[PDB]
Amino acid sequence: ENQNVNLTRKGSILKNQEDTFAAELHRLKQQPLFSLVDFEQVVDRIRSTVAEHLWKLMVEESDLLGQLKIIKDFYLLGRGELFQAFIDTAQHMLKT
Amino acid sequence: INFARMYLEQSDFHEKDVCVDRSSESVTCQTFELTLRSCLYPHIDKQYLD
Repeated sequence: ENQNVNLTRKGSILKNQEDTFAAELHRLKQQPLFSLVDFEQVVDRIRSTVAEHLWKLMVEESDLLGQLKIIKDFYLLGRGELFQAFIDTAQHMLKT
Repeated sequence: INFARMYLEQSDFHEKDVCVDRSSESVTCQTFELTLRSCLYPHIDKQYLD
């Protein structure tokens, strides 16, 4: 929700299944006894749906791989020759 | 026409609601603020944008 506040109207992860989970919750309300097992099953289904949509957002929409490559190049010194030249230039500045 | 209006149309004048009851789908009913935002605020925003 916080991302959809800033992100353009990308629908709910559950889209039309949100109402389906609402119906499941209504069934839980209709259950005469609270079962942790059924509640956990429904929660896990919702969790899995949200997690899959989030993964899709992260990999396709949020380009996790590009960011990891950037971190490798900079945080992990992936551009070792570049940082070598940088060190070679900055050695006199950083000795002080 | 005059007599129709005065007698027949006079005789045949047997020319004699938003059910906002959440009880039906209370589980499916949006929050009062959520229901307001989804039913009233979007139309107002559309008219404002136009």
